[PDB]
Amino acid sequence: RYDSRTTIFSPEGRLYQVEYAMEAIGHAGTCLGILANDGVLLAAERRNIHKLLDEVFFSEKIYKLNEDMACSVAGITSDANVLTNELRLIAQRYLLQYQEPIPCEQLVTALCDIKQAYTQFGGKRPFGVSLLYIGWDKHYGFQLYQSDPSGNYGGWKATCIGNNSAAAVSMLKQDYKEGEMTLKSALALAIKVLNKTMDVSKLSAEKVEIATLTRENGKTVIRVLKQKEVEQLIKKHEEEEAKAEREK
Amino acid sequence: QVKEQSILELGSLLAKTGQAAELGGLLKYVRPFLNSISKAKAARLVRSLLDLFLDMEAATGQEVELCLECIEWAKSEKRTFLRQALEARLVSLYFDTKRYQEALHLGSQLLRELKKMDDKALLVEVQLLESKTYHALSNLPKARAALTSARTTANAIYCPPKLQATLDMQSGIIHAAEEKDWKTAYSYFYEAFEGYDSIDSPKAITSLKYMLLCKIMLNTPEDVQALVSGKLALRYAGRQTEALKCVAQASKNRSLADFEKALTDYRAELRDDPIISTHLAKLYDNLLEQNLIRVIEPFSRVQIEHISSLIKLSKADVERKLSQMILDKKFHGILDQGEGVLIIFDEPPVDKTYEAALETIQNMSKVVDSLYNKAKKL
Amino acid sequence: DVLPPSSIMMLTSDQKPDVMYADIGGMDIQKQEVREAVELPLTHFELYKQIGIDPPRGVLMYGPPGCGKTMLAKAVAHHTTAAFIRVVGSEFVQKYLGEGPRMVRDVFRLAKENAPAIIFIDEIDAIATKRFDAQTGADREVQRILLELLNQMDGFDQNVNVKVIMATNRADTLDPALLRPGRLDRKIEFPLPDRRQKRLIFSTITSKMNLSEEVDLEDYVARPDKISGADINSICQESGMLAVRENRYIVLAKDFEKAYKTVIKKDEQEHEFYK
Amino acid sequence: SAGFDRHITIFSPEGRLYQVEYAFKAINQGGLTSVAVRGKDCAVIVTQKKVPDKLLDSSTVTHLFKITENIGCVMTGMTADSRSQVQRARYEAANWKYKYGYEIPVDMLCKRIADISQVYTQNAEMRPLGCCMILIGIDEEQGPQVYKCDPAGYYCGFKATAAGVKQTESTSFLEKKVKKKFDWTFEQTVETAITCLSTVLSIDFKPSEIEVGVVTVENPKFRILTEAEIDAHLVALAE
Amino acid sequence: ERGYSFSLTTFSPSGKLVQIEYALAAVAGGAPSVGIKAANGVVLATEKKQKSILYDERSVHKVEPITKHIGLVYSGMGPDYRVLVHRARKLAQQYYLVYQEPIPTAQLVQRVASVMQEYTQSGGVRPFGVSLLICGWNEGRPYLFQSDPSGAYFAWKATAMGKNYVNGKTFLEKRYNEDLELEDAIHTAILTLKESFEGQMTEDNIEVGICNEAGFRRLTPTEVKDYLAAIA
Amino acid sequence: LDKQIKEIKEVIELPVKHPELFEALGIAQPKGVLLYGPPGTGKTLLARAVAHHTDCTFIRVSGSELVQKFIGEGARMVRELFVMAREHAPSIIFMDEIDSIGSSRLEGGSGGDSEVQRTMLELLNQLDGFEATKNIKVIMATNRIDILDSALLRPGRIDRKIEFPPPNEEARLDILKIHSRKMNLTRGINLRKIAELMPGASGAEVKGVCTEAGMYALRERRVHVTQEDFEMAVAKVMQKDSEKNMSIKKLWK
Amino acid sequence: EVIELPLTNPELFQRVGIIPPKGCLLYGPPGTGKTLLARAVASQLDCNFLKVVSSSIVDKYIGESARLIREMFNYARDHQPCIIFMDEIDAIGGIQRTLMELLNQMDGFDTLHRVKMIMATNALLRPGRLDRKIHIDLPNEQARLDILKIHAGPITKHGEIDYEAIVKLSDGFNGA
Ligand SMILES: Nc1ncnc2c1ncn2[C@@H]1O[C@H](COP(=O)(O)OP(=O)(O)O)[C@@H](O)[C@H]1O
Ligand SMILES: Nc1ncnc2c1ncn2[C@@H]1O[C@H](COP(=O)(O)OP(=O)(O)O)[C@@H](O)[C@H]1O
Ligand SMILES: Nc1ncnc2c1ncn2[C@@H]1O[C@H](COP(=O)(O)OP(=O)(O)O)[C@@H](O)[C@H]1O
Ligand SMILES: [Mg+2]
Ligand SMILES: [Mg+2]
Repeated sequence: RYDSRTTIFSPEGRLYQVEYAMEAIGHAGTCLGILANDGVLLAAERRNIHKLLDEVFFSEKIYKLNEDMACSVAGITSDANVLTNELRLIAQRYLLQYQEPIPCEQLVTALCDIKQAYTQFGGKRPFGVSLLYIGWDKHYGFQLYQSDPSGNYGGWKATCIGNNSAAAVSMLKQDYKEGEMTLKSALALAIKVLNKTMDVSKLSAEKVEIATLTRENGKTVIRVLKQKEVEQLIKKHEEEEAKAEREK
Repeated sequence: QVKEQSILELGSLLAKTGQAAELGGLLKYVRPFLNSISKAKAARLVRSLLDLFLDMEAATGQEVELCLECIEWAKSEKRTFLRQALEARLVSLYFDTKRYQEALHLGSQLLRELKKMDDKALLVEVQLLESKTYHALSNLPKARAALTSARTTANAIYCPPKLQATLDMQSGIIHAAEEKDWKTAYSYFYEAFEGYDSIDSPKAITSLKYMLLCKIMLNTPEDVQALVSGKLALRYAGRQTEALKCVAQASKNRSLADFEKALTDYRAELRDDPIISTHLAKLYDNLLEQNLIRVIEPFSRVQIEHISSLIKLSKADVERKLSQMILDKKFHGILDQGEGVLIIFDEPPVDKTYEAALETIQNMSKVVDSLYNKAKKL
Repeated sequence: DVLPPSSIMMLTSDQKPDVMYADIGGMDIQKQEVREAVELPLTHFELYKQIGIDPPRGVLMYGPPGCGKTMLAKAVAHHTTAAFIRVVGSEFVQKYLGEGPRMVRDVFRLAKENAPAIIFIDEIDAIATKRFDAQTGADREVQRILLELLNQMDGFDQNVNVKVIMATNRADTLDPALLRPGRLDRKIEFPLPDRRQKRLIFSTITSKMNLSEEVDLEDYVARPDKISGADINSICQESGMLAVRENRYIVLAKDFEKAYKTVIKKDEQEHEFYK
Repeated sequence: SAGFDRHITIFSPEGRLYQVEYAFKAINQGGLTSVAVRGKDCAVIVTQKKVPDKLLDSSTVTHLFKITENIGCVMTGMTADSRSQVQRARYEAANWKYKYGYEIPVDMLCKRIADISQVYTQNAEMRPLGCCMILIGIDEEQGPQVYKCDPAGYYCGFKATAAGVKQTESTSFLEKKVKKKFDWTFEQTVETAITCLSTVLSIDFKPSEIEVGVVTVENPKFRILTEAEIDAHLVALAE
Repeated sequence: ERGYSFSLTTFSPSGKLVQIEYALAAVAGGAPSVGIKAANGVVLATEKKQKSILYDERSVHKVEPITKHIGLVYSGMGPDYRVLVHRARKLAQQYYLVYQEPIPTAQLVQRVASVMQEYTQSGGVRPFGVSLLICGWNEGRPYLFQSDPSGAYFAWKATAMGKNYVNGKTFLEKRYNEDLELEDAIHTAILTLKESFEGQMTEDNIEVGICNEAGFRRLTPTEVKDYLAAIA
Repeated sequence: LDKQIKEIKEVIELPVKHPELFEALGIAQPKGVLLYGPPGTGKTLLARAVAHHTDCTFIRVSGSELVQKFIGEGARMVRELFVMAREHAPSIIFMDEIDSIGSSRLEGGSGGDSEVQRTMLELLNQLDGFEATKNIKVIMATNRIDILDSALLRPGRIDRKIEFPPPNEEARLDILKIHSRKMNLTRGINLRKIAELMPGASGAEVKGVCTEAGMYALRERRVHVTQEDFEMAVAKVMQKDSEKNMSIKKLWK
Repeated sequence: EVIELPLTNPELFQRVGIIPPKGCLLYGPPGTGKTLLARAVASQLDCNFLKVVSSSIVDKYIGESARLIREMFNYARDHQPCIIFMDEIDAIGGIQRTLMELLNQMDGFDTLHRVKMIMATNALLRPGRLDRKIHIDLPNEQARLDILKIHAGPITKHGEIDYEAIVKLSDGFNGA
């Protein structure tokens, strides 16, 4: 076989270790982000919902990187923590040298370069962490970026990674109205997608985490929705489902 | 905080004095005080005072009336948990007063409320009360089902030593009622006895008595002496354990006279407990049957007086037992009251040949009927 | 003329395991489940017909070793009026590919011929592992054996009147196909005895033993040590043998305590740092 | 299962490190036994002194090494690795004295030894030192102390102990002895240690086959008992 | 997939770091440890059994302090725990020196998790075979985190690690109420140790530590004896 | 499984009952059909049903019946099976658990099974080789469709691969009705609620729930099963074994 | 102490209740007289004294049983007391689960004519799986003299022959 180490090339020319990591990224919990005309948002699923687990951070899957960036996570916990720490370090280093916020894509490219270096040099296992990026910059404004274990990123309007990523992405493609989504509509679509992306019915508020990026008076406030508004959105989706079934 | 403790002490003193009317007056006066205090504390205070009121032997007939007044007042004050606790205590009181039907209906009504609600300890207590009331009414299958549900709900929450002891004792009672496996009944009764001893509850002596009765029922009377003179059982020695010991000795010697003397002497400790009374009566019936069968083996036309003297029993009692035994396809024979004897024969088999012949006759009759159906075509 | 008709196991009338349900100490729930699944249907099929429920065809006892699974199997064998066949999972795995599945189908065909019958596959944990993408012939042989067993149990040719009993110790590494409601309807757990089943086991094992007045088995039952029924039987046998060694025909408290201390000791080395 | 016992940093399927256990077993290759008994005011250790050759120099074979005037050690197992660990322990004690002033307590001394062993076991660079390191020494405010701390990196406080081929038997004998609370005196401690070794080995214990080292509160300096003292203790033990 | 159960720097076809799972199994195969977080403080308890009466129960302590307001109990390989505790103390003191404020439980736990993960990225270094359980009282709110060899850290309200951890977790969620106090938390922790404890629970065999606002302190055999007698 | 039943009958019934339709259409008669899906979905049940309404020889072959020990016994057995099926033509050959023989082909060497490979090659030639079978349709049911080598799963040896997804809500209700026909249900036994309580039932777990409700009824010694009994049966038969170790579950954030 | 009490007084064993004393083991150095121990103890009874050393009883899987497990007890009963002597169990078929089932079968169910299995080679050590285990010490030099005397008896020697200093220079540690 040709998967003993990352450096080994298969005869067909495939980094088997990188493909294995990109397949394993599916074990991670579901996370998604919809880009809206007034902002972008992220949605994550708390796989661990045990009653004995105390929620102390409320941001297990959604981390703040800079004053105008945030990136969700999906993959190994240790790799995710290392990647988020490196992201913060890169963003603050760029701020110190240039004295302006990183234009999002710079941070994405830096992290992708780190991951590529890991997937190239021998003796290092590929970072099995695929993390969505959100943020606003003076050059392009709101953007959502996808990072894979192979360092291949890409601009995206709405994507989901982790469990049942294929179904969530497909039905986001089916019902995403380009250039006509507002943050409220974006949250509604995100809740609709998360409802069937996970097997758990009723989309418990404690089992879903949503963070939204907004551009208010030139501040770029990152807001993590409190349980109250999450419950309100869940109830709204339930009423919408009842209205839809009314046709039946 | 001081007021609650002072009221508890005053209620304890009054219950010592048996001033039930004064206790009710204090409860009604303090009614507003609960609104000025926390809900859980007020509910606990009301429950403690109500339990103290029922503890006194002053069963003047106003106990159920006071319980109903308290439950209605709690419903008025909108304390769901307090109302459920009061209903559970009322069900227990109905059991103690032997008004099972009302207790059964109230428990059935409250079971759904406790099932939807998350307070599973009161649910376990109420299910155990319903199982006990079902057993008291002879509905053993439903009682066992209720006890199984109670055990299932108990192995999902913290079962304090008292609740565990009650569950074990009730399930041992249910197992004993099903007179098929007495070893498990003894094991459950021992578990309940240990649980009660660790709490010093008065029901430890009852558990010990049931343990001794289970030991007796297994045709092993000798173990009673060892059990009574044990490390934990010694402190409970007294009239009740001695009565069980005497009954065990009587069963060991297998003498009906000793059993009757033991029952007559320790009437309070043996006939006032329904489980002990019923099971000891069944054991007495079994012992009498075995002794009578043993004493008629040599005889073929034994006169009733001699057999009664051999068994050391009244002539009428032995006559009735022999009649019942014959009427139930037990030892074969027929009595003749004209002079009095118990004739025994060998019960000719049945001559299966005649049964086969009759069955063949029926088959051929129906074949002739079929030929009647035929022959219609000429 | 036509001449009238043991083979592998075909437990014979003189080969009965000789263990009565009373000997099995304190397994009321498991006893009842095993009777409902493997014994009652053979006798009381009228209740199943009245409810029309197609009585369960397989039972999988799982739990810590020495808890009493094999004794329950033996008791069902001795208390049963149907042909009892006992096989061990290690037997199926053989060389000469085509003999494992061949023996499995031979056992099932034997059960079918003389029915009703009970097939006991003890330690089926050997050929029960979650079927993985086998990449070697030896790896694929065990999967073939498992496939043959699955096809025989719930397959095109329904057995009817044969019940399959299996005993393992993991119960979570088993192939999800075997634990399907149609092959192993009931999964009876055999937890290590608690303060109760321990007392019943002690009383049942000690019932035959001579014992002595000063020996109070309750002293040992309440001890917090977690010991299986096999451990209790070993403790009783060791206490009796210690009593016999000292030329004493009566077992006393000192011998029982010494035997209990000896049996409870199971750490061995443990190397002192794993813990 | 058995394919994971070729590297020290690879975990076994059940959660075990096989190489550490293998080194533990290798401890017994020397074929010797050592026992330590902690008395009320003394700490005594006795180890076998095997000289299976008339040309050997009995003075150069002693296994009792003095790490410091106040702390003592007896190496059991492989000779070369035991001597290397003894040298490392001497270095550790010297560095502790040089950096903190007060003499390093025995517990700390071979806790450092055990940390070195563990760092060896974690990073797969060197074979773990297959030699049990038994430490003794009087510690102010804590009386006599004997600490056994081994290749895998485990150190514990011991009232009595032993390392070598006959370790389980010696520890069982000590457990049978340590339980009858009695005056743990210097003479009593030495007698109990020698008796345990004699019963475990089932040998008459000629004076030239044993080597003893004792540290006492009255004289808190490692002393290696000579032949005369050992013989006197043995004669007292017999009668 | 037996071929990839050897190296920690290679990905299995399904995407499992096999060695990390094996290290977690080795951790779960160690000594029991249970900790409960009360509204007033935190409780940490581990069962300290030596193989014979010949071991000084007081020489090695499973519960050790990292700072004036951080604790540590483990379940697994003790020699690895010693290095873990040394690194935790160094990290806490580095944070104190740089910021002159006692390191918050969250940050010390995160840095300990980073230290753990440092060993699970290169061949030739065995993952830490011990899962730490950290107490704490920072900003007037009791904390309890568990750091694993995989590097992940959580905020356990109350959990039991090591041998018989399933039974301990089942016992929890039953006797645990979110509005307890330090004494009730200690009683619950002692009971949880009991349900997974073989033999008599002597004062020298069970080691516990309260970590309330006053700080982390290892209960001396006297207090443990009093508590066990009260429960017993 | 109405769609699945019709699809299977299109190959097992239509080609043999009315070959003239295919002769006129100008298409070759489909020969084989493969059933694959989650365990206990109803593949063997459909095979038995086809064996019922078949009016045609329905030779059965289990997973390990063609393995055999002596080399060349598997190939000979397959050849005799196909010769007998042709002699009794028309015929349907059901190969339950084709995963046993027919797995993905492995190289030589000690690891490879080899012999089962030879039997599978014999079967492959028989189903599509120099001699074309006439009036012999093969139904093979096997989970793990992806492991079968890409020669037995070629669109000439296996024409129709009918999937057997775990029954949906209406499918679960229909299965409950099918297996509860002979049961003594009690008024207020709404089966839609029970089906809603089974989100992803294998299909046979529905029968397991019915049997567990019947067993509860027997244990209580009644002859009617109530709704609470069905709910308990769902809670029992649908037991799931989670990780139970938060350490492993937290590895993947 | 292991084969005499069970043979002589089964009543005392049955009086106490513990019937099966079977098991036993003689792990130690290879062939230092292991068979002889089962021979010297054959002073009384031990008539058949069969040997099945690592062969015919499990054969890895079950290869040997009844016709290779019962036929044993068979003559082991149709005759005077005997010893199964399943010596060298460390070479059976060269499996552990079969052996565990091997030692927990009807073997102890009958235990005919007080026949005790005396396996000897190098949680299966508990009662019912393996009885008293004895480790044979390496031939003691003081015992080595005993061996040289008995072993060297038959060979025609002369009077000056001394079996005294040989052991001092002869510590081979093997009986052969
Ligand atoms: N309830 C019990 N009563 C008596 N002995 C028991 C009991 N449970 C276990 N034992 C002991 O263990 C044996 C049964 O354990 P077994 O079923 O063989 O365990 P396993 O199935 O794990 O092999 C008995 O022969 C006896 O030695
Ligand atoms: N769609 C369905 N309709 C009716 N019964 C079903 C259905 N799915 C599963 N079953 C039941 O589940 C059981 C599974 O048996 P089987 O057909 O052998 O499953 P599989 O095909 O997975 O091997 C059958 O007895 C059948 O009665
Ligand atoms: N202590 C001894 N006493 C008498 N003979 C011995 C002794 N040790 C070895 N022997 C000789 O060695 C042989 C015994 O070998 P044995 O121990 O049976 O080998 P194994 O253990 O492989 O069966 C006998 O021929 C015997 O003469
Ligand atoms: Mg077994
Ligand atoms: Mg099938």
